[PDB]
Amino acid sequence: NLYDKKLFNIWNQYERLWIHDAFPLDVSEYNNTKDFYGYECLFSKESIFKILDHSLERLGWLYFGFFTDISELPYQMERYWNEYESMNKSADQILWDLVLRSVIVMTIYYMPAKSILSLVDIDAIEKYPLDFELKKKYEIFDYCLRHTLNKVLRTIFTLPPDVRTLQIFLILSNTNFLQIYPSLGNNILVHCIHLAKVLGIKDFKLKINDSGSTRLQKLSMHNIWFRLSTVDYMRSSPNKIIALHTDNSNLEVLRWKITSLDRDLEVSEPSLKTLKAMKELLGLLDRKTSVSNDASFNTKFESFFLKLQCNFVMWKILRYEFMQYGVTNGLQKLCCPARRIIALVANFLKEDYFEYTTHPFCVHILCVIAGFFSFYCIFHEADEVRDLRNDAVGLLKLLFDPLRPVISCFFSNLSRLEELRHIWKSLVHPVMYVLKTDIIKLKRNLESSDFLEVVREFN
Amino acid sequence: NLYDKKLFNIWNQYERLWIHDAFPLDVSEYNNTKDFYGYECLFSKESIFKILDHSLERLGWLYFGFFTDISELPYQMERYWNEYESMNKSADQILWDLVLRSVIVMTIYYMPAKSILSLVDIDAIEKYPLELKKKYEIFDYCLRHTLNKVLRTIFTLPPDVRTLQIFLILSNTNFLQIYPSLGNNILVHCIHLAKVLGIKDFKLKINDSGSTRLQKLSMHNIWFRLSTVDYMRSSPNKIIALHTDNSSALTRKTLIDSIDVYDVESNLEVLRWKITSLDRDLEVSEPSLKTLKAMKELLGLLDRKTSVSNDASFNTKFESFFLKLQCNFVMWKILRYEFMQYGVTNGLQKLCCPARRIIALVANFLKEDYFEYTTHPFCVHILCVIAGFFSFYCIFHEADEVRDLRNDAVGLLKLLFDPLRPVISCFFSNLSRLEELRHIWKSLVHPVMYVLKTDIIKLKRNLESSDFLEVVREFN
Amino acid sequence: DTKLFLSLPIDIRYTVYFFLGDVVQNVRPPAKSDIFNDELIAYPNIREFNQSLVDKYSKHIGVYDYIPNFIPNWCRDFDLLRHDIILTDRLRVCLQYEEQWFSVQWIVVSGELEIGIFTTDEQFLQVSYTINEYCHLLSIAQQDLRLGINVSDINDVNELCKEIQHRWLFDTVSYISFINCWDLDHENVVSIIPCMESFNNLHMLRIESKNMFNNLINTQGVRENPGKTIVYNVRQNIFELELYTLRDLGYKSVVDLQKWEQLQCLSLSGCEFIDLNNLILPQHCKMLILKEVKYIIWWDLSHLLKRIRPQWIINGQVKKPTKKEEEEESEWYNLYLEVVQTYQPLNFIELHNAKRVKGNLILPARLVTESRIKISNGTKVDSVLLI
Amino acid sequence: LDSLLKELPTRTAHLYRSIWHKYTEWLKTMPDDLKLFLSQKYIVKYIASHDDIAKDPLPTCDAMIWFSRALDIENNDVLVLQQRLYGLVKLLEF
Amino acid sequence: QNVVLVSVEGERFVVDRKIAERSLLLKNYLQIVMPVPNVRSSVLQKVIEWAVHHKDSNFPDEDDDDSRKAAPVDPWDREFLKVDQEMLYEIILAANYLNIKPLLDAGCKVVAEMIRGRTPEEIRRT
Repeated sequence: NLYDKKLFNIWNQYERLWIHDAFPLDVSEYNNTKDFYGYECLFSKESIFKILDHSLERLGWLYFGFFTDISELPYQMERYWNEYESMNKSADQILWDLVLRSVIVMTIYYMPAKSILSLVDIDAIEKYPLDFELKKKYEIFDYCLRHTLNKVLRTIFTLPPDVRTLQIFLILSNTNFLQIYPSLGNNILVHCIHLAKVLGIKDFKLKINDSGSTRLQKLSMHNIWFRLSTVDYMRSSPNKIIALHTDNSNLEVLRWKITSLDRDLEVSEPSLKTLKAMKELLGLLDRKTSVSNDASFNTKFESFFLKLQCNFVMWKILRYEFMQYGVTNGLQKLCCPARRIIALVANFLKEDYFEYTTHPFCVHILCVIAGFFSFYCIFHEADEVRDLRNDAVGLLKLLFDPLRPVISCFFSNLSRLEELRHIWKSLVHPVMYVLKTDIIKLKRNLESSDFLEVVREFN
Repeated sequence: NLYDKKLFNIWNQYERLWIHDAFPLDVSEYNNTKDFYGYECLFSKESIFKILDHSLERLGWLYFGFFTDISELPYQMERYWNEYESMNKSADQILWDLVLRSVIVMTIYYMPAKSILSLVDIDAIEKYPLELKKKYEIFDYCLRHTLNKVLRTIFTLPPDVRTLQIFLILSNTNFLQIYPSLGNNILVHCIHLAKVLGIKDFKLKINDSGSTRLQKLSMHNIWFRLSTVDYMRSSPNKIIALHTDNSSALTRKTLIDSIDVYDVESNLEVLRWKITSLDRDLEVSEPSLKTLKAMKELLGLLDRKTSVSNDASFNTKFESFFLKLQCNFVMWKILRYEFMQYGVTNGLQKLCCPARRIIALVANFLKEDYFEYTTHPFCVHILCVIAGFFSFYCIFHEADEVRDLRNDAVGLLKLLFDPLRPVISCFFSNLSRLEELRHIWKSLVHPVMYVLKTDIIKLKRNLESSDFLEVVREFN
Repeated sequence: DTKLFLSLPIDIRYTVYFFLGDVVQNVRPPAKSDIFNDELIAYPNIREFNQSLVDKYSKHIGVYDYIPNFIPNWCRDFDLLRHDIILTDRLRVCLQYEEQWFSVQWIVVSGELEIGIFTTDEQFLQVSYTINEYCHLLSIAQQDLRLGINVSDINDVNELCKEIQHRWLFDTVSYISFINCWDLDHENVVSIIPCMESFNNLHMLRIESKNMFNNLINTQGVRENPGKTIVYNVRQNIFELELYTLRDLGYKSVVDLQKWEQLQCLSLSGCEFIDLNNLILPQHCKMLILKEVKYIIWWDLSHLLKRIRPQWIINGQVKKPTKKEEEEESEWYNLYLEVVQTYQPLNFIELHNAKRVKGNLILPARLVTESRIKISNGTKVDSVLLI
Repeated sequence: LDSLLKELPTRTAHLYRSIWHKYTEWLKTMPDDLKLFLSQKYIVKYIASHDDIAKDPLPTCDAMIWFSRALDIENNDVLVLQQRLYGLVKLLEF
Repeated sequence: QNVVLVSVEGERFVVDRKIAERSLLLKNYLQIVMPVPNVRSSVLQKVIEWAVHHKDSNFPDEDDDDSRKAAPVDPWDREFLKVDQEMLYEIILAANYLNIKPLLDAGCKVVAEMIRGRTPEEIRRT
């Protein structure tokens, strides 16, 4: 059982190295590669306005949280259209252009296939490369993304420091983007971090006799800075070492708090009163969570994501407990959080909100859950955990096109790990010795033992 | 005297705001901008080989400090020429392309006019947009082309060490004082790459082969040049930094990955970083007096170690020149601090002597036909601050010594410098403004110091017969 | 004269007072060796001898009281040394650079607090002044200061200082000294160990006896006495360190201080034997200061001296130029790295005259070319070589 | 010998010599040569007169011991004397 | 070899070159005539008188404080400096200007003797 605690720590590091897991070199292949945005090009401005309507209906959350005013956005949109029409420059206009493009791209990532397929032009499909479903949708999404990225890479360095770049990155983080083009994303993250510390956005310390505009400015600054620290913890592999989550110690605050509990879980001093206080505090925050009442799509979405974060972090905390200090009944008390998560994703399937399921955070979550569940399913027996893990993996294979390489890689190495069950099924065990070798293989990839090595070579 | 101390504090802030004193905002303008580099474009193969020969002759300093072997460079050069001819890709080839291009541009900035003008082709002048002005315009065109190429291939790339070299190879130019915000941003990216690769592992270990030693040596030189620039280029436009990760050479009394010094190596990159750290401890951290005594003793010792370098070739004179320049500059800053704050006697004359040494040096390097070596931006920063303070205390007090030294500095600087036209022009105009301020004060919370209070307030808000006094204020 | 002397700059006055280290009183007690000699110097002097100070301050003065007329001398000395503008600039300036000259700490007598300014060797008193007088002469602040424990200042007086800097005031003090009370007992430790919580300006300590050191510091003598030893949070907050006055530090001793972490400077004086091969240290501490002692035993460096060839040796210095001889070049670097790894957590070594070191000096050239290795003329060694 | 005299702190040693002086004078009060000086009888007579020293007799007795072993005295003598002296400090400290 | 020196009054005194290279400010300024601002004639005369009395002499260091406070007040110097206070202070300031330390140390030694061999009545005036 002490062996269990140690090998649970080993599984922690192995999951760490899990989570520490084409686009061209010279930005010149995409020098003249087609838009989607022109009058004759791909999408018909009015369809775009409809897209914006759908975005503002369901998903105000992100950009409502950031900006000050949002009629601003259709306003700027129509202004650019008029200006585009008049043209048949400056910094502001180009930023706003990129802003609306990224907004649209987010909307694309959270649209149904058939709809957009009805929107897109036809001879423009003949103009462009095909893939002809969701695969077509994701190929056109990828083309739009790469085009936007071409546009933004050039235009990032050559500019004064303005807030809106940050907005771009944040609008684009809610996608497959960072887990498919990681190093790119990390560098732009570093630049955005520099812009963050530039502007003194830690002056959201709200002061006296400030105007409502000023309150909204400081609120935007607050939400942005804290979302930035959120991502900067969640996306902090050894590829990046510069950070802002060290500078810490409205429910944006709440999400950052939850991230800080996860941080304190991972890196710092594990005590027991610490965990007791954290878990009470998180129940308190669940109270504060359920205070939100169902009244509209964005609200269901937000409360879903918050409850998801809360149960995920509770699952991590209670895991930490049962690995390090071995309290009893914790396996079942850990399985219950998973069931809550799964009731939530069930709600968001049954309500025809499967597109909302496609957030990468959910997939990271299911990844780690299925990971630990497979671990303790092969090392120990509990039909509950087995059943849940089977649900998770059948779900993830049958439902997810977007993150095709990662899930498939995970699935393939996961299927490899089922053969490792047979090994352990066929005591400093050779299986834990194999896992020592495996963590060593990964850490060095960063920069009947005969038969055991035989099956290793086979896989 | 207390008034002197206070206005000297004002001069501290005013020199910061002195030094806190086109590019298209869109790369696609250079989407189709031709080259200088094809066989027929501007610069023949042979001209380029000649450029590299002159570079290794005169200015080995930089890239000698960085790389391991340098016959590597002509080797890769000729290989790239062969591959270009065969093509009429990869990462290595494009990196090496950028490397040689930047090397060249540095060499252009440190070439004599007549030579390059003899090398360059002719009808390509008709192809392209069009003394020193021709040299600097063609240099600027080459620079902007290289910058387009390298921005693209910077972002879209894995993390490799050689990118860093590019920036360092290019920092020794007008670049950072002509394209500041750009430079600061790319500097942030290079800092990230530095901390990525663990180049703090120049901690030389046991039973390492010579290749490993040379790798760690290159890392070491890189790190210290990087810390040098990162302190030297640290306006409030930038707040992220790396000059904290090293540590002062001072051996303080009042006080891990934070690297210390004297424990590593002796290559004079270390010496430059030491000197910069002394300047740093002067500026930001606790100013004491025993501190200054120890610093001054240490700096005299290091001036000895500087002049130990003996004349045997151009690069050696260049390095020893820059080191003695830095040493006397820092001595001047220290002695300024002393004579400004606590009024120790004879420090003014012992301060004037360093300026005379500096000016004898630059006189030697003009008279020897080495004016190109003078063009390093640090020298110009130095003369800027010197002329600033000398004008300050020349208008507030009278000493024909000071008048002579300041007149020498400013006549020199005006008569000799086109390159950094924006910076020097801003400085010259505001300097003539301060000369009109001399006329004012010559014709006690004085209205003149009150006007300078107004000026610092104007600047601080630019971050994000009092009737006649305001009249002349509006006039200037 | 006075104002002529005060129309002058600071370096002049500094060197002058450096020659006048601390002799402000018109008298002086002896060392210990001069005690048993019955020769008393001379102090025949007379009145202006108030019975307000001889009775009060006797806890640090009445120890002696056995010579020609000394206390009236002392009394009028304390009287007249309240107006020496000489002394006021002495302190403004000595404070300006460094008060290695005057040791200046808190005191309480009659339940009345004052600030006393003493010698350094054992802090024989010279005078004292009130806080309000002191910072009317100067600027008031939490001006960091010193403190030490005597049989005069042990527990309740000490706890009186504690409760005063709680109730009336705030703990404006850093540095702690153990000058007497070598027993680890008679209430000094009992008082102070619960009292280092409001005590957060400091990094600095001073120690006296091998008994107190071995039974408090040298962490091999492990026990479970919680109030008898420190709380380890202060063991973090001790970047500096000082110690004196013992005979046999490391002769077959247990010299190791890994618990004494976040240390950054060591000072040692006034001893009679030492060996560095027993010595073990944390990281973070390279500043080593060492004062007049008897013969030192350097590191061994014997095997490494056997590794050497005269292939290269010149003038006490060495180098391989031959890149072709990686055999010799790698050997050179192996040698150099072994050398520094012996001294690994050290970069600065100061010696006053200790009269001898026995242990085959071979050092690096990077540091002796500078003034890192800073020996006085304790020039009784010959086995010198540099890298 | 002299090294043993050197072994001590400094304030304490100055105190010790001052007390040597004091006791020599209080013995000069009487007509009356080192154990007669440092005599249990004469010492307790001193202390009976010097109740002030009975308030801090710890270094008093320790110094008397230190002198009873300073010069050539049989070590058994000074330690049985020390047993008597610990009896005395127990008697008087309460 | 020899060098001229201008007392700021304007007086063109003369020294042997190397005997003046005893000094350090000179040893740097050269590396024949030199100015000497804010110095007077008898000042520099007595200065060079000491400098010539002390040419082949040995001096410990500018860091050995123990050898420094080891305080043999030289008797020739001791009688040689039996003068008033203002000329004295000017000598001292000149020594500070010239980086010639042992003379400055001796001056401070003597001034310390002045303010050590004192009287309370000097304070009773205060």
